[PDB]
Amino acid sequence: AMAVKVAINGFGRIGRCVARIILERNDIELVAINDTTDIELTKYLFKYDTVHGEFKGSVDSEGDDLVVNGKKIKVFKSRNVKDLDFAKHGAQIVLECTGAHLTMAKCQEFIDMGVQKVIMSAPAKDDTPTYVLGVNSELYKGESIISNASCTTNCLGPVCRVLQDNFGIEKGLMTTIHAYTNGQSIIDAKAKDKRRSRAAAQNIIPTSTGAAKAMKLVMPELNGKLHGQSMRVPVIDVSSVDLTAQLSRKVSKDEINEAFRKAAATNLKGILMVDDDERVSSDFITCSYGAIVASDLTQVIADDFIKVIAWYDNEWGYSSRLVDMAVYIA
Amino acid sequence: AMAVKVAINGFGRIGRCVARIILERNDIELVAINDTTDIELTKYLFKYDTVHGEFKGSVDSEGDDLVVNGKKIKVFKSRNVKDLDFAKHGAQIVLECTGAHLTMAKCQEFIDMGVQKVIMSAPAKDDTPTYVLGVNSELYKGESIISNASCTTNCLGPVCRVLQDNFGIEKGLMTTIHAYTNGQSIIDAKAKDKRRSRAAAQNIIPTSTGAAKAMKLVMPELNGKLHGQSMRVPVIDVSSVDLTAQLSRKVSKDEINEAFRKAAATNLKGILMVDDDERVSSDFITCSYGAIVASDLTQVIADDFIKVIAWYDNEWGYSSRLVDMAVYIA
Amino acid sequence: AMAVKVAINGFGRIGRCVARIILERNDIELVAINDTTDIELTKYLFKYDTVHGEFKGSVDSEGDDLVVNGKKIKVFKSRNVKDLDFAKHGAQIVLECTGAHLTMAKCQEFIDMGVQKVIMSAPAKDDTPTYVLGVNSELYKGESIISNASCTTNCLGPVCRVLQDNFGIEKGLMTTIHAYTNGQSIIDAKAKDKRRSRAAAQNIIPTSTGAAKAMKLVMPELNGKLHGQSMRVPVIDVSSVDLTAQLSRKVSKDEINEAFRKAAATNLKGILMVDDDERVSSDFITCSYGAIVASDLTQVIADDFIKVIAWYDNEWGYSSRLVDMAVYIA
Amino acid sequence: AMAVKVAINGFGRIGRCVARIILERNDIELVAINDTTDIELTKYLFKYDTVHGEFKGSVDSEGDDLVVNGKKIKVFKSRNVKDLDFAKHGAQIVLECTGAHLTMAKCQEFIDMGVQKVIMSAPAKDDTPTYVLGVNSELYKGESIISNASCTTNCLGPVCRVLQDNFGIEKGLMTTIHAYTNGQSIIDAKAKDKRRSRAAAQNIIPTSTGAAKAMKLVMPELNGKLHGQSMRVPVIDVSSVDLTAQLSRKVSKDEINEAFRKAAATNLKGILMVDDDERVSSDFITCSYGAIVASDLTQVIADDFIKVIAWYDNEWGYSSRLVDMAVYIA
Ligand SMILES: NC(=O)c1ccc[n+]([C@@H]2O[C@H](COP(=O)([O-])OP(=O)(O)OC[C@H]3O[C@@H](n4cnc5c(N)ncnc54)[C@H](OP(=O)(O)O)[C@@H]3O)[C@@H](O)[C@H]2O)c1
Ligand SMILES: NC(=O)c1ccc[n+]([C@@H]2O[C@H](COP(=O)([O-])OP(=O)(O)OC[C@H]3O[C@@H](n4cnc5c(N)ncnc54)[C@H](OP(=O)(O)O)[C@@H]3O)[C@@H](O)[C@H]2O)c1
Ligand SMILES: NC(=O)c1ccc[n+]([C@@H]2O[C@H](COP(=O)([O-])OP(=O)(O)OC[C@H]3O[C@@H](n4cnc5c(N)ncnc54)[C@H](OP(=O)(O)O)[C@@H]3O)[C@@H](O)[C@H]2O)c1
Ligand SMILES: NC(=O)c1ccc[n+]([C@@H]2O[C@H](COP(=O)([O-])OP(=O)(O)OC[C@H]3O[C@@H](n4cnc5c(N)ncnc54)[C@H](OP(=O)(O)O)[C@@H]3O)[C@@H](O)[C@H]2O)c1
Ligand code: NA
Ligand code: NA
Ligand code: NA
Ligand code: NA
Ligand code: NA
Ligand code: NA
Ligand code: NA
Ligand code: NA
Repeated sequence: AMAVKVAINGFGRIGRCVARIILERNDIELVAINDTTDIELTKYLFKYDTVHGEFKGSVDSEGDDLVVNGKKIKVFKSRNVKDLDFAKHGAQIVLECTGAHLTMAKCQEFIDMGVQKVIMSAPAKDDTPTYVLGVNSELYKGESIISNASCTTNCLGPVCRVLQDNFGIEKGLMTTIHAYTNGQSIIDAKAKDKRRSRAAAQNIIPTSTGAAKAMKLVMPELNGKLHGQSMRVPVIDVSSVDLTAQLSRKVSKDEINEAFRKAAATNLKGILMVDDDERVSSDFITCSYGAIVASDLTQVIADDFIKVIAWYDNEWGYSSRLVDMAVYIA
Repeated sequence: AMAVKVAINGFGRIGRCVARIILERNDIELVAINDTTDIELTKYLFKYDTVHGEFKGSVDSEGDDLVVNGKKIKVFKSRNVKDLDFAKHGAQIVLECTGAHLTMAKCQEFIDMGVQKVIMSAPAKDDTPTYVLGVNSELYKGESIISNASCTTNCLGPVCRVLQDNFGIEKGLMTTIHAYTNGQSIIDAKAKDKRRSRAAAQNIIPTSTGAAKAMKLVMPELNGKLHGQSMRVPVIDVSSVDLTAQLSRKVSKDEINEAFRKAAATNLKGILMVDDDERVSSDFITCSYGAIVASDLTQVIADDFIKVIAWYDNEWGYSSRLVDMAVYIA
Repeated sequence: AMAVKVAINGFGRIGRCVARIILERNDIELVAINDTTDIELTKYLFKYDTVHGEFKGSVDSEGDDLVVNGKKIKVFKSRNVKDLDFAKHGAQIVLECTGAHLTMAKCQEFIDMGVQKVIMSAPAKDDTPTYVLGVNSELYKGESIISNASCTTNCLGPVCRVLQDNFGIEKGLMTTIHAYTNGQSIIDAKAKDKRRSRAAAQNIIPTSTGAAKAMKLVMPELNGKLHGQSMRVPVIDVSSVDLTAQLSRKVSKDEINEAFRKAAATNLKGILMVDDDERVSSDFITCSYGAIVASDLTQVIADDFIKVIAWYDNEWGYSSRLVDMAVYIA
Repeated sequence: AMAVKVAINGFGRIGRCVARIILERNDIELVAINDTTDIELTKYLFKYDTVHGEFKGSVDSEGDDLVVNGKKIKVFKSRNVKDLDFAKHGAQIVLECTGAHLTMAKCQEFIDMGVQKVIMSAPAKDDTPTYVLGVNSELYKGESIISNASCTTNCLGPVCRVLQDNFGIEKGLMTTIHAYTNGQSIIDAKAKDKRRSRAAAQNIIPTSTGAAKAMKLVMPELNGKLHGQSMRVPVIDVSSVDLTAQLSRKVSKDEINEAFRKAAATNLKGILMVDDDERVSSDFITCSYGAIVASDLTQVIADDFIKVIAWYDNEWGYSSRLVDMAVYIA
């Protein structure tokens, strides 16, 4: 296969993580980006990163192109999909990382201008088909617009895949302890709701997520069986899924941990891993696994009532899945 | 009743919170403290607090006495209970806030020197009787040495009391998102185990707690039915209990929230309250309630599988219970 | 005097601090506010504050009015000064706390609609007269539009007043270690320049300030003699001025500290104080002094080369000066 | 030259940074360490680092040896220099990183047991000769016990070298904005003085440093001409020197920046660099330069009164100098 050619719409945390990941691999090539910023600021943000460290390599411009380690990348700056002829620079797949385009209606214009496939970097706001690697990726039907779901779906999903396949999930509730993100306020200031208005680096902030209820999209046998919620805490990156569930049969802790290690070695290779070293959140910064189960934190009480704790780099793991998904569907 | 006279052994976060709470009430009087610090540093730490703000009032010394708003308080500085004649300064109850004395054997010397009652500010390391206000305080038998359990027991306990009395708990697992505390490291440095060695203000740190399994001490019907664990996050104070449980019957969200509001108004007055305002952690700094249930975060799936989220000021709520317990047993 | 009636345009950190300060005093009355938020969010942000704690008292609405402890306050929600008939609700002075209106041209519409006086909550972007209490407030000429300068001017200004009056300033450079503020990013994301794009709670961020060069506006004898700069650090509130200067004559540390204590007791009463207790930043949260000189940090080398360190609550001290200035010019 | 063989006494932040730096170079070899920890915790802390990331490579034990990428390193665990036969494992130089041994008297026992040279990882508490690379390293006389001074000396020193050589320093005062370190408290708790007792991740904390006054040890022409102080802020690593000085003649900003760039390219190659990219603190995590002058922050007022801002990774820059110094004196 020729390396699939892709464009990135939206050069934020996910956009720039995706770009770095594409530049480390030989089976995918970045030809264009779009962000509503001047080129001096694009270069600076790409080169220097508080979380993932300095990009090793030259980051130059000339004058509508990023030049990264000598390779030219076209840079657009328009809010309007009309002005983004990504296909004209060779793009086969657009990675949609703006947060602005989460319906087929708003992504169809890319296809109409000659892009073959669009992948949303977030849950769809309509009935756009949703795919998650290792969970329902085997069912892909060649659709030209898909959702890759959320960072949380790409941790919780693989965990559920293993539990459902080995044991059976009767019901479950999930909390995520989640790193703060953009569109949380630095100081108490107006936002879309009360709790999101409060200072993110000095509070525990309850925040809603549809990630659990929406598992029906990628595992329909879990329709009506899972819900959950989030607690935003003062870390800049890395999060955990805390899944509490009732399984269809009696299990032990060891049996659960062994099922995860067996998937880590086979069907979820590269996607789920198991931590036997007692790491903390910062150890998973720039980790490409979507789920890291902390084996020592696995609990079972009264035969069938379990807790599983899985880390995810909400930036780097999800970005790693977006890039895997572009390579998979090409 | 004459105001019960008490001494505080250990003038740390709990010791100093307890002292401030005693100085705001007329039914308890502080006569002595002990801490292995010089008197200049005792005054400074008591007067200024990063979390709970400046003490309003005069904080002076003369020269073995704190003088707080004109009232003289004896200050000892010895690690050894032998040198602490608290009873000689009128103390009826010792609040044991050192972390050093969590067995009847190590507290008996206080009784032997004329103290009437000792209350441990932590779970006992032996079979010392444990009491929690609103949970099993009605069963107190006049024992002269007791444990008031942990900050977590004084949030989770009252929550369980309500769930058990209205609905029946079949089984449950708990996560606490907990503020960092003393004897967590500022930077990666050796501690009693791996995870406790890691920088507390820049990581999510899984940490063990016996608080759930130990609920059998205060609610024996929950023997073998609860376990749980902790995630230390970068907040200086205030924590949450996240309880996931299977109840003995079908319930709704509204029914659970109404049971909490009914206890808040009756048997758990002053102990449990319900938040209907969508507060965040910093809103509960210096809150005297041991449990604040966030009503909007209450979840039920598949009839009987529930999640309840309750805040607690791990410093001020527990300290408020220690002071209530001293007044109650006097 | 009747209590001067004021309106607040812009209900952010400064707007809400100003409002709380007005509600604690009997010589000024708040009749109206404006902020582009729904009334539910206005109430929540006013009631709960991560930094300054819960407002003690009832915060209700009915339905275009905040009702605070029973007193009705009109709430507008328009970006356009055209729609803000503050004078119709009795306002004599508008406190301009939006950041949007820092020229006489943009504030004249308030006067044209019957407001007597406007005070900008920031340095003017034109030649609008600037006044700072204790510095050049004695020179006020009855102007109907003024600037109260910046939080930094209201710390550095009073410090310079004392140094200039006792000793003579030949030249000086200033660094401020400054709390993060709104319009700093939570995560690395595009902003008006490179450094402002970087995560505020995980970096030391050099940031420009005109506060030193602009001292000529309030002390013309310092024209061309001072410049300085800022380092934003991860604290939510409270900052320091670090002034390094060459004085016109030889001085000692004691002589400098005594000059500050003498101004604290006389001409800068309520404005500058001296800390002899070795406090840290969080001790000055909700402090109404514009400058708190840390006496133990005062340095002199080689006769005439000095350093002075002064704290300021960048929110509460400046807000306290805005309210003092409204009362002073009424 | 054979690669000089060294041992590390004290495996904390400096000890472990030094070890990682030694394992990346071919001109120095690590044969032994000492730390009062069990071997499981030594491995974990070496392998995982909140600040500098995961060690790339195998970290094993057998059973009194770290095995790092296949190479055996002896591990002692004794507080007493008596039990540390580093020379028996081939060590020529001991890097003294405990903080416990800062006099010739306390380091002489190493020489007496066959070590050729000891380097203190901190300023000496006696008249032990002090050397700093690029500053007075050319004057080394073969002394077998030296101090490498402090992290701050290894930033401020090189900056002064350039200013003194090009312009002449008449006098100067310095502030450092410094990352928190071990032996600062996580929560308000007793420490050696008042300010060090206060919570390090939620305050700006004034802290004393002898680094400026002590410049006379490495540049005697600066005897009595410099003093300074520190402000600890909530960052886990990386600090800045803010030097304010009066030079012997008139200079411009450009002239100062050009003098630094010229030293960066010649006599201070590898030691001082100049930032022309507007980086923030986290960009210098794991930076080996002892001084990074931020060229855009250089200020001059009234001919001869200057400010210079220089970053340093207080861990990695100093550690890089310790390793350079061991190679230089071998
Ligand atoms: N943990 C995570 O961060 C994470 C993980 C997985 C999924 N996601 C999802 O990924 C998406 C991006 O999140 P993020 O964290 O990368 O946010 P971000 O850092 O704010 O990135 C979004 C970027 O898109 C730009 N943008 C917005 N609308 C645009 C438009 N119409 N045309 C062009 N550029 C536009 C933004 O500029 P402006 O700021 O000026 O609007 C910004 O640079 C969202 O859908 C988010 O939910 C986030
Ligand atoms: N969230 C909370 O903080 C919280 C809540 C509920 C329960 N607790 C429990 O309350 C107790 C105290 O916790 P804390 O957070 O207040 O800790 P802390 O701030 O470290 O306070 C403990 C204090 O006791 C002193 N001390 C220790 N051993 C002593 C002895 N033998 N004699 C005299 N003084 C002694 C310590 O001095 P040294 O530092 O020199 O040893 C320190 O000042 C522990 O049992 C803890 O588990 C904590
Ligand atoms: N340390 C400090 O915070 C400090 C100290 C002294 C001086 N100041 C100055 O005080 C002013 C406010 O600062 P702040 O920290 O309070 O910022 P803030 O919290 O962002 O407050 C500004 C508020 O004004 C609103 N607003 C903006 N433009 C408006 C308009 N045209 N009409 C109505 N409302 C409008 C904003 O809504 P939107 O967010 O939607 O625009 C926001 O609620 C600035 O001039 C600032 O430089 C700040
Ligand atoms: N920014 C920086 O961190 C920095 C920069 C330059 C210079 N330094 C200097 O470098 C030295 C170490 O600082 P650090 O930050 O690495 O501190 P650290 O992380 O606390 O490391 C010190 C280590 O030495 C151990 N230790 C102490 N006394 C010992 C003894 N007698 N024998 C054996 N091991 C002993 C400690 O164990 P215990 O904790 O049990 O005592 C700890 O592991 C100090 O002199 C410091 O001032 C620090
Ligand atoms: Na590539
Ligand atoms: Na927020
Ligand atoms: Na009392
Ligand atoms: Na820790
Ligand atoms: Na009033
Ligand atoms: Na910023
Ligand atoms: Na080596
Ligand atoms: Na400290």
